[PDB]
Amino acid sequence: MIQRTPKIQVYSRHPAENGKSNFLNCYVSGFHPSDIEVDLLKNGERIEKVEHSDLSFSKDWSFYLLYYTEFTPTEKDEYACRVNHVTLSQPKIVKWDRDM
Amino acid sequence: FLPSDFFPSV
Amino acid sequence: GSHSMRYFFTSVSRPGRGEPRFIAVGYVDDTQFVRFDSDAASQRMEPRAPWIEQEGPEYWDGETRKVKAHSQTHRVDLGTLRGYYNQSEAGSHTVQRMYGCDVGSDWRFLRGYHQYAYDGKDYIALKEDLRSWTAADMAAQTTKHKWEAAHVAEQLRAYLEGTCVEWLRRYLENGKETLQRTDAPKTHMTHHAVSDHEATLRCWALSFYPAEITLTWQRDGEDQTQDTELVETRPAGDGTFQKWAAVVVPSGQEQRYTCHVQHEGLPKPLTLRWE
Repeated sequence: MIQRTPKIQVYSRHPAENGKSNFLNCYVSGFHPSDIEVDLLKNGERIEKVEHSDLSFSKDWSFYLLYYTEFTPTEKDEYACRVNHVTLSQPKIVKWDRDM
Repeated sequence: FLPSDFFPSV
Repeated sequence: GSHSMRYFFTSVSRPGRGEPRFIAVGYVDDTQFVRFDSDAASQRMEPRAPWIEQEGPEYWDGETRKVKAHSQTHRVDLGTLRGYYNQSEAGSHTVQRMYGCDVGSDWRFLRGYHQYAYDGKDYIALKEDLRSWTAADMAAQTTKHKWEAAHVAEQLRAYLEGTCVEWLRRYLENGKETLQRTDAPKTHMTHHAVSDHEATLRCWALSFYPAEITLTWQRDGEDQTQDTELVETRPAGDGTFQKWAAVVVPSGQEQRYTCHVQHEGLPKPLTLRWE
């Protein structure tokens, strides 16, 4: 049946300044079915309090979810999102870049 | 504001 | 500006023990105002926007009542559909339904629509005349003949053209301060040196609402659809959206590239350059 892989974007709500709190977002969109695992990471370790939007979909029936957590960025701390879906053989991890 | 279930099943 | 009210229903079967997962979300333009999740504690329609929290218990009892009635209609559907597609009881399946109404800037009805899907593909949809149906598969055609007999289009039209647009106008004035307000994009450019002779020029549009935005790059006055990377509009997480458009520029010639931002809250579009 239809299986389309998630598009993934990891970014911040506000411009990323060190020492100032912000929200790390991971937006997964364009996938089908709805079953997806999305985790946010700080230096490899899984952030515990990660919330997300309520399931909604686009006009071509693909789903989208926004996962978020509060985080105060630093210059030395490395953050990333790990996403897993049936369409993936092994989880797609994408690193947070402050310029994207 | 929702409609009711005038939708029969498939 | 124009406005829309839409409802998105997602029912996913969990073959093995109980009931399906049923998610229902409601939106006025790009602002979500309510939800129902089959596995949530309350078992009620919950407020997801401040301006709807001020609604009556009667509203919340009516909407909780309708949305779970809607849940059960979809529960029967996943089985019936499985029958229609001669599928096993071992596999998980998904039904999606979306309906809504569009109102113009006069708050006078524009369009109505209802589309339904099985496993991420089209199943059946109401046409733009709010009278006829588009059946996809032969199974979808059996559903067409049922709904044709039960006069679903005649009932549905009255919803899209009547009580949808009415309650939408109501939401608009009740949540005026947010809903009727266009947040214009906060633009800015950045420049990263890709190498000694190339650079990415990235044009940003942040904290804007509604989600519609046309971010376009051009060179010397003509469009630059080539070497543009355009990401899809994303939520910032506070109800505004974000987007960027980037172009790879040969060094020393950034002056000829202009980013062009069109959004409902800009009287005239923005043209920003790098210098």
